[PDB]
Amino acid sequence: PVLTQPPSASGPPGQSVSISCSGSRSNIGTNFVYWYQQLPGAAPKLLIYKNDQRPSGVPERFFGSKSGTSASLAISGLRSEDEVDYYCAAWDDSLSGHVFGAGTKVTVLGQPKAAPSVTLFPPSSEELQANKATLVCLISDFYPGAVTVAWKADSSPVKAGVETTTPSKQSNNKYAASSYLSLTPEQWKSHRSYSCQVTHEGSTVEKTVAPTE
Amino acid sequence: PVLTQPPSASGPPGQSVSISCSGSRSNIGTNFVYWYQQLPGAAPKLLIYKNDQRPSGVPERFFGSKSGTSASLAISGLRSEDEVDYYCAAWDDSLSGHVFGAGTKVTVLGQPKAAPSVTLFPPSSEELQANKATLVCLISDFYPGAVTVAWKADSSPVKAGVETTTPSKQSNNKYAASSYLSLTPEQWKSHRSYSCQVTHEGSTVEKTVAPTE
Amino acid sequence: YSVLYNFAPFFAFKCYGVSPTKLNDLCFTNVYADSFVIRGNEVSQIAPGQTGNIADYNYKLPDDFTGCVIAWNSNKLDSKVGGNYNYLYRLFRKSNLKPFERDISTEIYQAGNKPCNGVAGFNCYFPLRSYGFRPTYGVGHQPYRVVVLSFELLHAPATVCGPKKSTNLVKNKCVNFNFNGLTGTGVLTESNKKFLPF
Amino acid sequence: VQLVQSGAEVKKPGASVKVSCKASGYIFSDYNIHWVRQAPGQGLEWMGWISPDSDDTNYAQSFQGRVTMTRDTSITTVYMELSSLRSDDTAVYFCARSVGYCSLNSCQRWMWFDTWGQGALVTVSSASTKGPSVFPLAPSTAALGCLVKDYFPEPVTVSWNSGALTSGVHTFPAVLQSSGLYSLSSVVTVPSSSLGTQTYICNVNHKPSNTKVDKKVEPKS
Repeated sequence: PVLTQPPSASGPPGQSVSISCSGSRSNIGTNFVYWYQQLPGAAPKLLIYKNDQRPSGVPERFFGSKSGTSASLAISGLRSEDEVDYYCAAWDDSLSGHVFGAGTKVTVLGQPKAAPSVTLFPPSSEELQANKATLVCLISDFYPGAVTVAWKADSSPVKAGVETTTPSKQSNNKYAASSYLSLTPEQWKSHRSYSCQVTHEGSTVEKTVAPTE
Repeated sequence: PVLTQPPSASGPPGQSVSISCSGSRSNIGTNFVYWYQQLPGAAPKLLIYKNDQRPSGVPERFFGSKSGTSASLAISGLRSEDEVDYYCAAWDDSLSGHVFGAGTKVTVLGQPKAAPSVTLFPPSSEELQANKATLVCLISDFYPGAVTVAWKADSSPVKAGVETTTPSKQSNNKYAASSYLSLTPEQWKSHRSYSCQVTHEGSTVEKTVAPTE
Repeated sequence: YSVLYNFAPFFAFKCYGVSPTKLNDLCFTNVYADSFVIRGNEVSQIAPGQTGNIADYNYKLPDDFTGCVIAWNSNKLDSKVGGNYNYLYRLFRKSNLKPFERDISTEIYQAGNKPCNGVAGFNCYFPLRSYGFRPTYGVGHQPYRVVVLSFELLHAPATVCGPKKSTNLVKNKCVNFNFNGLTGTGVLTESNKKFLPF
Repeated sequence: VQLVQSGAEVKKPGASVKVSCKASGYIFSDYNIHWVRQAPGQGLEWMGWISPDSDDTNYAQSFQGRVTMTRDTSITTVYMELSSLRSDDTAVYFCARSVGYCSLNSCQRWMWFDTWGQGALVTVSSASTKGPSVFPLAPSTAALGCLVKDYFPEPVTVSWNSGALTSGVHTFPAVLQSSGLYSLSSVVTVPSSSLGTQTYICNVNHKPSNTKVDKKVEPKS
């Protein structure tokens, strides 16, 4: 069997939240449960061991315990400056090895939407000089994310390997995303109007840029 | 299927604890989970409903949530003046009804042992008047409980329907228990020495009372 | 046994049996050879008819023994500066432990009426607890490689016993000699016969 | 305790990669070392332990001959030889520090992972470090930028005005192309009064190819 764990969690700051890790008979209870936490862009670190002894290096803030099938990691309060996934680990006699949980996102609890701005970048003559043509459009200054970008030639959509990158977090409290599309120069000049659209869960703008200048 | 819960939980005061309720896909997540709590010697009362809004009549102290298969009821700290079981309830499409969890005991975290005292009460002539003979011995002034009382005639134990009552809580921070045994007057006078022993997890005393005065 | 007492000074060798030198004078056929590791604070209760922590949960002794224990200090092979959890002791058994028998189990012990089948309740405790061996610990918290030998009688004719102190050879002199269980008196002379090789 | 090492170099499927982290400040005769990788979007997996004292290392059920472990006592550093890398190997490598010691199969429940620091990264790759052949990108307030393509591996750094401009320079995430290429996008914001008058250049540095491409963006003609 494989240990499963909540994908995410919704807890407002200032109040305690807990994470549950459902298991099996031979994995939880008869074997100790360890909770791993990892910083983004850094190395992981153990949070609690043996479910009753706290490691040295952390103040008396967290709590972990096990109760039958599931093990509970009590998080007394939450700070908005630190959001860290928690891993669930145990041991099984039949598998004879370490098996790990999925991990859970923790988020704070609302802000109004912003006004997105999208730009279109047609290639220059140098890119067309090598018998190729690619198109890129970028969306920024939108909050929150979870946006989808699709291309449109104002008459019919084209699907020649359309891709969309995942949204990313910037340092000025905003999200950003980009889309790429590579074609042939023969089909590139077949249409004189190219654009891409964004889905801001209620806002949609079209960037009509002609491939002339 | 039947919803299951851990039989008891142990959380010291001063830090948050939570109770997990393992279930299934058709009972948890797609259906709301309700948490019932009942006072000893009184009526039950709902703690949280629909897993994200709180009832009116309770301060902002507790927390409840559901996450996939299991639901966690976060308890921000614990008071020693109130220890109340929590029930887990859900709804299932196959059985088309309400199914309830086992329930979980909550307790605070140690005190030193005490010196138990046991007494023996032989019956008078009025009880032997009724063509019957019963023997009772009582154990008190012991902390904690989980004691077992067995009869002994100082030569061989007797099993004629030996029963032992559960320990109870008194108002002076002490436990008490009692045992009963009913026999025939012919076998009652066959032995001139009766006693009962207690198991205080390390302490054992014998109350040798002759059936003469 | 000659090569026995060159394995560092021992810890305890009180015995209720025979001498090591008369083990060479009396030829045996069956001896038990089993060993285990216990913390040094829990070796003193290894005695016939003794009660202690490890007395009725891992290993027990009968009345008739015919042998004794061998123990010595082991702090350079099983002691680590970090942790050493390879060895563990069991102290939770439901009933009496019979003398000279082994038992291995992984099911969780229930101390009362609590139904446990893989869960660790407040009345159900795991019956296997590990040790910890560090150089920070003193003499009383160090592993001792306790090995015990028990001799058996009336199972077979004797087939195992040590050296018999073979000597040199003399010729052309009236001296006493003995052979392979064929004892006699005579003069040793080189032969010219042709023996079959059996 | 420290686990300072070097970053792992990209290796083709059907080849070998080496990841080793330095051990110092303690004797390497009591702590069994573990290897594990951080799989994105899911859990982690284990294959076995490494004992520097005796030849008693075992293997997991799903990892029979995938990993081969060799020991060394002079340098006190474990050595890696991975075979037949696949598409599921796209994860970072961290050497797990485990306290205590355990050999038999009923003593591993007591320990916990101690130290994590400065892990490496080993993932299979079809596309390989190739020299970039990037071309300037024409622009459309007004915005302009240059796009990088035909390069491997991630990442690359784009600097504008010889590093004198740092406001608005955000590295847009790339995408997993079918041919194995990537595309890092960096954009800057200029007023609309200057679009083809002031010269704007971007510098992209490529580490394993040791090439520096200085391209000047121009409007499309």
